[PDB]
Amino acid sequence: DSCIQFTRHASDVLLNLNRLRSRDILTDVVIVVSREQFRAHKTVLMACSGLFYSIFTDQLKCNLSVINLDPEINPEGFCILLDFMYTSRLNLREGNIMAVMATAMYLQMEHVVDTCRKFIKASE
Amino acid sequence: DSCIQFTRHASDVLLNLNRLRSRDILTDVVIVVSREQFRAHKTVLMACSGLFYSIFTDQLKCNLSVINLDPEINPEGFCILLDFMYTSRLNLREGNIMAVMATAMYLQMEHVVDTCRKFIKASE
Amino acid sequence: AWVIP
Amino acid sequence: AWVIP
Amino acid sequence: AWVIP
Amino acid sequence: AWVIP
Repeated sequence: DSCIQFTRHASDVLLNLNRLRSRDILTDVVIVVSREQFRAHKTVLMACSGLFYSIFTDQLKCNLSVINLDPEINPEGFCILLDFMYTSRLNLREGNIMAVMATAMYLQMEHVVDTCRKFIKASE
Repeated sequence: DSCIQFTRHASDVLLNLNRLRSRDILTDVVIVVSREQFRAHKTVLMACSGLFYSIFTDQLKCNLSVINLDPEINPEGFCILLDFMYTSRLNLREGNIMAVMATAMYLQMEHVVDTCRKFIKASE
Repeated sequence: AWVIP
Repeated sequence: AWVIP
Repeated sequence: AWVIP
Repeated sequence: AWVIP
């Protein structure tokens, strides 16, 4: 109502969360993707992905410190999506779009799937 | 470089973090302010406040599930600042500006202190 | 986009 | 920054 | 939404 | 605003 807003707040919060991840501060889960490990914060994963939201709201899976993804998942595809979760920037290229799209479908990140479909249709 | 950006990403992440707080999902700390308790996520507090960043990077304080603030701190002032951390909106009013400013000085949130000083100087 | 319930 | 939301 | 940063 | 080191 009588609220004022700090424009850069949400992006500053995101940048600071990424610095915590980068420095391994308060990370509480290891995501394993075909023998490669990625440290992260469960709250950030839940806040970006429908799959991680369903995993960490489960009464048993919420307690796990290690989550293994389907080994057919591309770790570069996962890494591109994890970087997007922590920064808002999606490094989408001709050489990775198919892997990024398949990973976003798996992670239930519809906005990413949508942009991938648009970039593919523009190329065809 | 070849990155695309989802404009609403950071604000969607923040809104989802606030929904997790509201539903008490993965909250990992209780902030006590003159016998009133506020549940939160340590990572969000660290990402917004210099004081919480110093507390939760300390090798002993990082393990505490309860943090007591100075009892002279105003809980409404704290609540306004916690709501700002989780939403980007600061409910700054004539009746609370002095308490909000003192709380922001204590929490080391310089951008909030700055806007308070500007609103006070405009009134004088 | 993803919005939590 | 500060703006009117 | 998607934009050029 | 606050930017973490």
